Amino acid sequence: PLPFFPPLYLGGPEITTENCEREPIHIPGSIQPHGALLTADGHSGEVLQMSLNAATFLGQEPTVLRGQTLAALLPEQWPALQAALPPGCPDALQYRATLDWPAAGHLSLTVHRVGELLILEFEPTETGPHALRNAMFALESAPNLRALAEVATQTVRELTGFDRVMLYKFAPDATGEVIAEARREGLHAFLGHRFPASHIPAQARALYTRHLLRLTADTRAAAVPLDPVLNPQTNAPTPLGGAVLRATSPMHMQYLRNMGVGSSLSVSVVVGGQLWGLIACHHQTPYVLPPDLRTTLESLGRLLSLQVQVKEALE
Amino acid sequence: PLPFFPPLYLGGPEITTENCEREPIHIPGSIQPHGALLTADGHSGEVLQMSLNAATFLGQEPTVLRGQTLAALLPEQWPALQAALPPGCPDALQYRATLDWPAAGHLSLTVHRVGELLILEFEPTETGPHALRNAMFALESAPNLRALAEVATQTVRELTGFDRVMLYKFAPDATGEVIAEARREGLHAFLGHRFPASHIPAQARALYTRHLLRLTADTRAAAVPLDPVLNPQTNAPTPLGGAVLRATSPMHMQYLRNMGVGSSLSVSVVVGGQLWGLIACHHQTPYVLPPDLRTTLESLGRLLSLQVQVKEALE
Ligand SMILES: *C/C=C1/C(=C/c2[nH]c(/C=C3[NH+]=C(/C=C4\NC(=O)C(C=C)=C4C)C(C)=C\3CCC(=O)O)c(CCC(=O)O)c2C)NC(=O)[C@H]1C
Ligand SMILES: *C/C=C1/C(=C/c2[nH]c(/C=C3[NH+]=C(/C=C4\NC(=O)C(C=C)=C4C)C(C)=C\3CCC(=O)O)c(CCC(=O)O)c2C)NC(=O)[C@H]1C
Repeated sequence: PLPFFPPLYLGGPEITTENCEREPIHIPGSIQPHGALLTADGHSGEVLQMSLNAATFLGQEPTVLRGQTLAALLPEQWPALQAALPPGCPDALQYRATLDWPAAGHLSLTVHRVGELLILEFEPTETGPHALRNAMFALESAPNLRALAEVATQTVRELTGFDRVMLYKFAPDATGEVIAEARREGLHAFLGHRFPASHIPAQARALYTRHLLRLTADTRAAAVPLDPVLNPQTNAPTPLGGAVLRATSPMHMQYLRNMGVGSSLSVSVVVGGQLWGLIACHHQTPYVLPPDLRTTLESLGRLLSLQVQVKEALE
Repeated sequence: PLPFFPPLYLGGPEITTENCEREPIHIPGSIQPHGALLTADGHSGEVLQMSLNAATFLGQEPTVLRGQTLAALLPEQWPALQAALPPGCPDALQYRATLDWPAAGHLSLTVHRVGELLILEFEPTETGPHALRNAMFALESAPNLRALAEVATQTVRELTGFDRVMLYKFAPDATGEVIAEARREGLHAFLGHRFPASHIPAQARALYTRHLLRLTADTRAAAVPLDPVLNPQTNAPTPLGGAVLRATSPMHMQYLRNMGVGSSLSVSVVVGGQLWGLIACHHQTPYVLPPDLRTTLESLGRLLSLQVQVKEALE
């Protein structure tokens, strides 16, 4: 991947189709507005950054949260959080808990660690695992790779109710082909369609080998900045590749709108450490898939990755 | 597997260590007393058999339930149940729902189909899937088969709190070896111990390739008969291999008591359709693992089966 541009907030250049592989998608300095995000020092728990919308979810102003400790804000979770994510743990490891809040439903908390920084995501949440347990029989009995792909896309559609679910396989030249598709009756088919490599550029493919699920809940929603935008530990951008709330590339969001997609989600299929493909999902309207369903999709992605490796070895 | 004896209730011979591979463990005509079981006609939903304890869980006498329809007893579930388990579906496929009941907690319903018979299990139930999602990173990063086994047993112990969790690998001669073990501090180690094939006889190993989880919740609990004991559709024994509530072999329950085990559970590890091993769990006291945790263990068993196949292929 040819070197990243600075983000727009550090004076970087505008993105065009001539340089899109240089967009620093991992450090947008902003989040999707269906949740809130805090970052905190990994030893002290001092809150270092806050999404500007944090008052809507946490009930205190961003500027008042800044500098407070997670021991003060989350006294019941802090010791567990800190034990679960020790220094040097994988940046994909998550601590999850459910918090009570004044509004309807609960608040889901998801935390991961990058270097000395803890990144906390808060999202409102008002049958999946057992449905997945059941689907494993048909995934196992699938006779070959294409049959497995067909079962996988139908299974994902059943779990999620997404309008369209595709298995998008990368060729060695990074072009893609839709090798299986489950879709709502009425929808035009992408099955068999092939696409240039530019649609999922090299830096995206690299990120997707490390952090295996990403989404855009509402393809017209404006991003919410982090404040301060730079991590004070480093005076540098905050890596958000491990946060589902990370703001999506505006170039990709424009692609999705042009395609008539209101909500998008994909899960990586990783085989021998290489990005083999994506389970790629669309909805016609905005849709926040709940955290527990996302966890189910992650698990299915891992299972599918392994089955692909096993079915491919039959050849 | 050399042919089954009739069960004791059809005049079959007593089991000894000279003939234990002939015990008809799949048709004990009885269940474990921590739940209730009904069987029903697969088209009409007519209740055909009832565990003698059914009044404790369902609030009507076994003899009064007999002949009533699932449309009458479970009006909210029957159409979904019937659609989920059509004639000829795999006998391992499950329909699951949660029912309200007068006592504390809920009643978990699990249904599967064998031939023209639906078998319904009812058990009281008052973090697992996400913990499994997390453990998949360490299972993937395990460098080889033994390391994977070590991670798997620790993971299962963390999910369940079982006193002992072993990976019990079968050799080609059906003898076993404990190749990984996670256990409570203080417990004597079985790591590296080898055991004759007789401890898990051929009919058991065969059943365990078809129905991948089984348990004994309380190794001193008396079984509860089914009434009538024979399925009226067939005038023959009711196959219970697909029911976790199935009564355990008394010979095995005696083995467990002799070993100081109060509760036992295992999950099959199946590779290329062959029984490779078991995740074998013990608790020192009785323990009913909740249905949702069992589902998580099934999912882990499938994942582990695939990882074993992939790690073994590195050789
Ligand atoms: C010049 C840059 C472009 C570009 C950049 C871009 N694309 C992504 C991410 C995705 N693009 C995807 C492509 C498809 N989805 C489809 O449905 C089809 C065809 C039917 C295609 C070809 C997909 C699946 C992704 C992954 C994300 C998702 O699942 O929604 C990114 C990275 C986005 C991010 O994670 O922030 C970027 C920077 N796309 C272009 O088309 C050109 C203009
Ligand atoms: C003559 C017959 C015998 C016999 C029969 C028998 N055994 C089983 C099932 C199991 N036996 C197991 C063996 C072990 N568990 C351990 O912890 C160790 C060693 C540390 C061993 C060797 C296991 C794991 C099972 C599976 C069930 C479970 O997980 O609890 C059956 C079938 C039981 C059923 O499903 O109804 C039978 C009939 N066992 C003997 O020792 C001899 C006397």
